[PDB]
Amino acid sequence: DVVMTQTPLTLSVTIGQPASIACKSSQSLLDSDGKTYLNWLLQRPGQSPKRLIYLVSKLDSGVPDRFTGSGSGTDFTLKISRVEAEDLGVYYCWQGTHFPYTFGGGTKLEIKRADAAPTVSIFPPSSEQLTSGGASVVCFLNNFYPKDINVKWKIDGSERQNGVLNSWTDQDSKDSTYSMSSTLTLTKDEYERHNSYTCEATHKTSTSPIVKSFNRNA
Amino acid sequence: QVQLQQPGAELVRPGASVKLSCKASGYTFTSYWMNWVKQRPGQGLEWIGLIDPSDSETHYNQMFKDKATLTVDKSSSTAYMQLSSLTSEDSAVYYCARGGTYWGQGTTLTVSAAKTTPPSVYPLAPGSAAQTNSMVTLGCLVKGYFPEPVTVTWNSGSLSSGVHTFPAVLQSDLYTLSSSVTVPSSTWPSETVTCNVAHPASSTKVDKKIVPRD
Amino acid sequence: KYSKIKECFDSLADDVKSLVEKSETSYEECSKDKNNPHCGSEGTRELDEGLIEREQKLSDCIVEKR
Repeated sequence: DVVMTQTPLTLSVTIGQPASIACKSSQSLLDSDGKTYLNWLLQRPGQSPKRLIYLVSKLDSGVPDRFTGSGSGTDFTLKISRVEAEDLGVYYCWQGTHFPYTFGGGTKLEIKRADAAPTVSIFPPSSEQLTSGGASVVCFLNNFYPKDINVKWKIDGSERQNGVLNSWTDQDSKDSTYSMSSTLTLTKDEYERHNSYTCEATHKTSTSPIVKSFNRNA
Repeated sequence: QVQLQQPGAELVRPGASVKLSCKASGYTFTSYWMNWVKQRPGQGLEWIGLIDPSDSETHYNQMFKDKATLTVDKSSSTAYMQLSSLTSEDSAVYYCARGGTYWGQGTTLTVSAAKTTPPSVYPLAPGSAAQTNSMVTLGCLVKGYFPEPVTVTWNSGSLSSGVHTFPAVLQSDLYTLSSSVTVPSSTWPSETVTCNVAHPASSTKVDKKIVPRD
Repeated sequence: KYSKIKECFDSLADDVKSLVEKSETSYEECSKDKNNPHCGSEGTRELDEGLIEREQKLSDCIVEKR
């Protein structure tokens, strides 16, 4: 099979800056019919791939001319004249000349941007969940940069670790930030044993945690 | 309006087989070769094979020779891929793609003995009574469902900015995720916000209005 | 008195341009990827169909005054 090798594996680019990705095949992609079926795809997280370039250098439908494809034979390059926030995701080369068709391993494009402090929000279990006997307390730590953060739960002033699950989003295609949810899950009777629920975010933008809380009575 | 329609999800048990579909419209079905592509969680794309719908001629990646069978039904403009003797390795998103430009949304195949379960959807309303800043954050907790995926939108898709849907966490054979939306304080609760949750495996949709707390 | 059938020819050129555009789009789509050798032929067939249809529409419009 034709081995497709992309470099680099990851690209960090400032918005407005150019970007270049290379694809090398282990065999020439020039077909006996005279055509070279080298494709470039982009796949934003949680979405189907879309095609940016077909036949080495031809822009496909909807694709802006910031994208340029070049090369021949076994060496190919995709250039972005100036990177925009929406360009993030994974780029794949894909050869459709020889069977079986084969893909490169992908090059991840991350956006580089200014630091940002998270927006923190806490939510008591809804009464509907409580009727079922469960209690999830939810904390959103939204739209921060860079991609690291700490979260701490306190119940009536005491640190709580057990029962916490965190989930991170991929980089945002609009503002290039990240978000993380933190969820504390216990039973209704365990939840109702306490009054004050607090979640604290610590991020590099401040030595001071951002603290949000509620009291089960107020 | 070239469209390729694939079901969101299939759940089938180890050892069994599954028949994935891709229904095409907006063009002449018989004119274009149809590809099938596999993608495991957090991994790259793998080509399975292709079929010529006009004459059912096929080309396969030999890695899938004993796993995939491609067929078409011209009476319904549908391309099918049958996967046999399923194992955990077969759990993946599978795309049909008409050439390279037109892609289906993908079917998430889950190979498990676990049971299909629809989610409970709980509203997350500002648990602070009853004042706010210039902006307000609302949410939906989508809990206890199986298998993936679920889709979440806000106000039937008309609320698209300031939305974060977090990846589900799997625990005890059930998934849980949340979605947050942020809107100007001058629009809620004065106008309605509802989260719409779709769970294709159970064919369920829940449309939950966020109402201010007690 | 002015021509009442002259109007029948009003949209004719733009309609033909649309049909030909469509055929050229389909030929382009065929060339993006390997496909059955008859892929291009089927777009040609659809074009011929649309042209005969537009010509028949023109004949119908003319008779409608004459």
